[PDB]
Amino acid sequence: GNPVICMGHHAVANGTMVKTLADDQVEVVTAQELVESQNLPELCPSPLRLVDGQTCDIINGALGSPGCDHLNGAEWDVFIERPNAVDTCYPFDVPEYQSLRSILANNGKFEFIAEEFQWNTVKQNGKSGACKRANVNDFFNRLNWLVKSDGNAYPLQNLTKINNGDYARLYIWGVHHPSTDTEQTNLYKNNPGGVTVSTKTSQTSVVPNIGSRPLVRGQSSRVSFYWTIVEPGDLIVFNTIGNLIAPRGHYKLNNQKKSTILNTAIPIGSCVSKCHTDKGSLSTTKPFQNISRIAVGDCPRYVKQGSLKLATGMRNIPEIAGFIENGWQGLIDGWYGFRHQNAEGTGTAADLKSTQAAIDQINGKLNRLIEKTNDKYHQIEKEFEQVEGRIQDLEKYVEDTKIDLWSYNAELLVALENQHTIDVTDSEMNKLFERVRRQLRENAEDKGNGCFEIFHKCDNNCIESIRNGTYDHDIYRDEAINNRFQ
Amino acid sequence: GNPVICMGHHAVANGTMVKTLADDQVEVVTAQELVESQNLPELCPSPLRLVDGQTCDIINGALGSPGCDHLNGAEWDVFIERPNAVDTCYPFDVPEYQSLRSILANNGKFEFIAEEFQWNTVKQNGKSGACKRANVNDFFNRLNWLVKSDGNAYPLQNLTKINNGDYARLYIWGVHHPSTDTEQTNLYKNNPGGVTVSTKTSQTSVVPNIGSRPLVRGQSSRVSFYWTIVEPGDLIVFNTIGNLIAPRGHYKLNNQKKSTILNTAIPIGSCVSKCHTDKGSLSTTKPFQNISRIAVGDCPRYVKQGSLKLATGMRNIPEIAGFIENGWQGLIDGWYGFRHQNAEGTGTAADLKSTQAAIDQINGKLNRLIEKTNDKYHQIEKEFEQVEGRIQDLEKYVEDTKIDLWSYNAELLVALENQHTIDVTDSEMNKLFERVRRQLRENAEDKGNGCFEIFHKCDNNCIESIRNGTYDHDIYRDEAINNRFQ
Amino acid sequence: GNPVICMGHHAVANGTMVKTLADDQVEVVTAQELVESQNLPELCPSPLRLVDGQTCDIINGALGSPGCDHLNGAEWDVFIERPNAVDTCYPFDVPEYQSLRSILANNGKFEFIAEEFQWNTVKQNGKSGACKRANVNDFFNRLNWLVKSDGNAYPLQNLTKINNGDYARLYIWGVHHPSTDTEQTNLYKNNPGGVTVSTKTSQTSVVPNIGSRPLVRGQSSRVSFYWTIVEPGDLIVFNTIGNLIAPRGHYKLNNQKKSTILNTAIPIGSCVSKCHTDKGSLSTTKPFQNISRIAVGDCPRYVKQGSLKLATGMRNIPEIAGFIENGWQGLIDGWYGFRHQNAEGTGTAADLKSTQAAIDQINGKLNRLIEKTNDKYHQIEKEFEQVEGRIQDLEKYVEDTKIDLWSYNAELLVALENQHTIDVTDSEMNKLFERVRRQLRENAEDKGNGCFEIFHKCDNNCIESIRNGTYDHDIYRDEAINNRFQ
Ligand SMILES: *[C@@H]1O[C@H](CO)[C@@H](O)[C@H](O)[C@H]1NC(C)=O
Ligand SMILES: *[C@@H]1O[C@H](CO)[C@@H](O)[C@H](O)[C@H]1NC(C)=O
Ligand SMILES: *[C@@H]1O[C@H](CO)[C@@H](O)[C@H](O)[C@H]1NC(C)=O
Ligand SMILES: *[C@@H]1O[C@H](CO)[C@@H](O)[C@H](O)[C@H]1NC(C)=O
Ligand SMILES: *[C@@H]1O[C@H](CO)[C@@H](O)[C@H](O)[C@H]1NC(C)=O
Ligand SMILES: *[C@@H]1O[C@H](CO)[C@@H](O)[C@H](O)[C@H]1NC(C)=O
Repeated sequence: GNPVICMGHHAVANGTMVKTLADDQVEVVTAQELVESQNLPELCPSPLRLVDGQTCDIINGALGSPGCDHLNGAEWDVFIERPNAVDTCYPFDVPEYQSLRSILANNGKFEFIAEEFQWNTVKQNGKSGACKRANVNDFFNRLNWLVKSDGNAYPLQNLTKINNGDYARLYIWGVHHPSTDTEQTNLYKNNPGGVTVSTKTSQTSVVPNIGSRPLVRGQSSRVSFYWTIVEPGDLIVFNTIGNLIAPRGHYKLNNQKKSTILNTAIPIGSCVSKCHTDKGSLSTTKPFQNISRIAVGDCPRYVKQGSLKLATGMRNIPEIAGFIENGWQGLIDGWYGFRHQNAEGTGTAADLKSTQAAIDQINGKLNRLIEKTNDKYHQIEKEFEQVEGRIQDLEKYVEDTKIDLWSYNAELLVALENQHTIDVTDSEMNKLFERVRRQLRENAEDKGNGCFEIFHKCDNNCIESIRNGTYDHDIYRDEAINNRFQ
Repeated sequence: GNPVICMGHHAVANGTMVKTLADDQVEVVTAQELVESQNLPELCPSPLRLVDGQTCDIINGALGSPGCDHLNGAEWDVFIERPNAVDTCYPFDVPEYQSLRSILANNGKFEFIAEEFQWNTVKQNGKSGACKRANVNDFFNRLNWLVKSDGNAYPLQNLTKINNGDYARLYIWGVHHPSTDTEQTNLYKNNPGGVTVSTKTSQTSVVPNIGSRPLVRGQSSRVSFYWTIVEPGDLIVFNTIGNLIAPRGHYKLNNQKKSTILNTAIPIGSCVSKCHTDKGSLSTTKPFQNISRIAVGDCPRYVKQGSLKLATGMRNIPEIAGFIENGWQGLIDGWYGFRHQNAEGTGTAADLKSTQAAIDQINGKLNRLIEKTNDKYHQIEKEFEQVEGRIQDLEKYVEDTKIDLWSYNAELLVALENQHTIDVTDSEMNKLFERVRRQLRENAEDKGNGCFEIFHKCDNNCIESIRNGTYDHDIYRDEAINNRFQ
Repeated sequence: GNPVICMGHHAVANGTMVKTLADDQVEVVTAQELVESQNLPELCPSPLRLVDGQTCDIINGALGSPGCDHLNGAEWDVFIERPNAVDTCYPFDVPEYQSLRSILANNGKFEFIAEEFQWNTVKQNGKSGACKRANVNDFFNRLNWLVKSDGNAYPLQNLTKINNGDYARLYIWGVHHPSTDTEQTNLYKNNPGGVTVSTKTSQTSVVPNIGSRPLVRGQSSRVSFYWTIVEPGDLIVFNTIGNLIAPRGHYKLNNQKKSTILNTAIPIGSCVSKCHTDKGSLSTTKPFQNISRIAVGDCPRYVKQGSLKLATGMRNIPEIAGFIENGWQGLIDGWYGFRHQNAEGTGTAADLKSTQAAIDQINGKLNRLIEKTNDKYHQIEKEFEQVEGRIQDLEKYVEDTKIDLWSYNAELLVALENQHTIDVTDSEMNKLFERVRRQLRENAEDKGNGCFEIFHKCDNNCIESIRNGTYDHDIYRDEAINNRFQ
């Protein structure tokens, strides 16, 4: 009625507050941050293929403006478009600009196929002071500025290109908008001009608009650019009586389009990462991130929270007594264990089976919190210089809606996991106590503080018999029953 | 101190692995597949109304092209549009094609109301070899091709129709685009022609475009189709000085539009199902499916996972002794039960109350997990032939976002439910053991293996008294206390 | 061997049914409603700034139609647009109506900056009987109707305005569409007219459409309105040969645009609320609401459910006897407690620390069950007069998708929380019973009904001694041991 065996668990000086369904804050021994809030100050050039547009945005790249030559033949997973990109060529606009930019970016290559267009009588290769290369008048190198002949002729043009190849063709073409009637006739004889470009099942017809626009690189006139996709088995017809800015060929479209574009001033570095934001690449295994909604590649999901801590250990209670409202700061080789008091003295030993059982159920969630990949490339635009109305409203609402739902998911997930982690570790403690209870049977009594009073002589070999489960109560039953009740 | 009663639970040789918050794989006695991964090879024409466009897509159906007669008067919940649909009439285009298609599909019927249009002087009922009907030159039968009089006159047209009914009217009309100036005047005298169609609050004006398009069904010319909706209390005015393809009347719009369209080659069968995918109908009560994101009617939610298994039973531990050990493959008449060994021999019996408690908390899930039915009809397009740019990017991103969120919900739901199912069945096992402990009082001791050693003689009818809760402990107390401590 | 101490919990005659993972309906002692299903019959003008359009919708307010002067200088968080608003001025349309309406509403102010436009030779300030102001012919007061000179001339207009300020400018301008060729030349001499408005990087060109349209306020002619945003450092050029409806200046755009518009007939009251629906303001702290998907401000999230009940107490079991059989309606000053029977009689007192522990885990739940915000202003349109096709389909699908996901989140959240609530309160009952058992040691036996049979003389400050944890077991031990076993 003297030796005592106590059951307990580890503890630390002070651990980490986490969140459960019950408490807003519970202290636990260990925990892990689930939100990545650090980013690299650069973009990683591998394993994804990045192409730097440099001074050239992707639209000026497709057109072949001065300064964009480095993009001829380029192929990318991610086109890196620079906010300080500048226009170097004839002033132009693109109706549905954003859609052409999307298509070009998503296609993922600039593979241009020259074609001979046998324009009739008109002069070709018109060039401009608004589009110099090294101070020589020039023009977009994928386009061909047609003007009237020396004999003051611009006949109806009528050229067909048939696609019997195995890829869809992208043709980019334009309409010139002069500033005066005199400019219109000086360039194209006819007034008005006009352009119709058609396939079997679609058509674009454009009438030029004559008028003064703001001066840009000395020019008040403009080009408007259009595009036409021609599928295998289809064909394209160019018709004009003036003002056509003609293609010199077509771009090849990939059947599968899986690339995208990222607009950012962040330099390309030397690191390795498959996740890129507009702030730079992330190098992380965390499931969430609060760095930017703009994220391309294999990325954590964007959430609003700055921090979410996942418990990776039991409730922490610091400070002859077992578990019951003390933890053992001295237990450092296990999660649970035995502390005893007999004739030879005292000792503390870790229990492996319960310790492993807790770890398995808690490092059970550490394999599946980290497995779904979220590998995403072409998405939607998510920031905007100026308001546009209905479509931008929807783009913004869709993204806001998505972020709020994932933020909620993240919040709920961690609270649920932590509640489960606490319940599991509390349960494993109780299971250890109950295991010992069953071993002792009638040879001991519950002291109420997580300890058993053992009513018989129990030396260190006997204590160990309890700890390793070889203790036979029958050996000590007579001795114990007699000491208990008399 | 000799008879024994043991508390246990059933088990089987081959269990099923499921997922919880803890383990990737916990074996349980029974489980249920929550993802439908099988489909029917056909579409079921009951209980929803399916209309098969056959060779006629819905736009050609509305126009009245040859081969679309079967659609006259049709009404549908789902219009089945065929990928092998073919054009059978004059080559045409529709600005905002996708939106007219959506409106026609969503409306759910072709109820055409003919109207007398008193066109002045111009000839009516133009026909074409490009649109033959039973080997005779003809035209879209909802449209009226107006051309100049024999006297070479096409006067300014000016007709009004007032909507004094109680439904909104859909008028479909077109503009013919000639290939040459000669054609333009041959047909319409004037050059240019022109069309304006207006109501009180809206207007559409179209100028014909003249030029060479690719030859289709013998024609380089084209018709462009437009539409105008006329609400009750409004009215429509048609003016033209040439090139008008006039309506013969209007379609009735339903006030409530709740139908849709499914593009698929899958045959319509003879089966019964309210859930249709582009791969065929589903016949299922599962809450999720991985067959296709394109799903109309009363359908499981589309998810990325191929399988999600819901535990419908307790942990499975194969291989007298109690539950601490293992389960009892011999217990086939309940979930929990008693196994005993006395002077008369052994035996195994089920406990109904514990079994039924567990089942109530599990099949309960099984009813509120196939929850409410996700009845959806007109949604958005989810497959595309070729990239379009901004709007298509958003449609794809919206769907991808939705699918990832539901896939996440499905994953978490099954793990949460499975964790609860295991917790409940574990709990019910313990409550049975604790029930029996309180019956036995001081007349028995815990053997540690889920069994009680009963310290008095206990025959098959004393055992039954324990199993059905009539055992009075005071009857045996003295004999038991005696055998225990002396 | 006959005093008894019982452990129990409270109960009530009438409780509330809630839903868990396990049960379709568990009755609990207390619960709360999480779905707000009541609204105020008015809009609260505090603390958000509401501006009532009254008879003017926001487009007519921007144009400066008669009756809209009250909106000059207005600033709003939410513009309240009335469905019975009426047109008071020249019949007009706006090609991208919804996008101008969005930009105006989102910008959040009408701050017009007048500019002098030195139009050349043309007459200014055209007025109309269709736009009377105080019963004299007038016009939109932000616009300037230019017509030909008395010399019968309309020379090319070519005016430039430079944005050298620090805010973006919104210019609203129009194009007049006459009804006959005679009207065209009567008003503008030239036929056709024409308008081009451009900046450095954008342009809009419009050809007027001539033709008969339904008479609206005596007019068959129309105006189409367009807009042009001019960033600081940019400039705008107006160029026309007739039919231009000229701006009188520009609206100031905020850099940060965070306001919105709510279309509703609901009157503005005198209450206080930061949540507004089209049905009226809400005054609630619930997390969810089923009143309307249209909700602006700091609002509960819209869900499909009419009711979701969150358990705020333990299970209700209504009706010597401990917690096993049932709870105690008589216990009205705590959640858990002791009931005894002595020599000196019977008695009930509540246990503090058990009651508190349960409340901390449950009150804890709902101060951050309703937590964050849902602070949303400019969103998307969610109700539509008539079908439009592709964009409207996507808007509706996006909102439907959102609502289903939040409705699922709410359902799961309440089921999970309620399960945890019931588990916690069951747990604390058991912890209480085990606390006492650990005190009594060998001086009592578990009667099986949540009570202990104490095997010794125990007076009322022996009973009290147990309740405040002072009870020393070895004081009575051998008295007890003796009546237990002999
Ligand atoms: C030129 O146009 C005519 C129709 O007027 C067409 O038949 C012919 O194929 C066209 N030629 C080319 C080279 O496109
Ligand atoms: C992301 O979280 C960190 C804290 O982890 C915070 O300092 C930072 O401001 C956050 N980023 C935001 C709010 O954009
Ligand atoms: C024809 O036009 C005149 C004026 O242009 C108009 O008064 C009349 O209502 C029009 N008739 C119809 C049937 O629209
Ligand atoms: C759907 O799931 C099954 C497994 O149940 C899988 O075999 C099939 O390929 C899946 N369908 C897909 C991935 O399209
Ligand atoms: C008018 O047009 C001329 C050229 O046509 C241009 O140089 C001038 O800047 C324009 N003036 C204004 C005020 O826009
Ligand atoms: C909202 O819920 C209440 C019940 O709480 C119900 O009576 C009301 O009809 C609901 N509103 C709807 C369905 O629009």
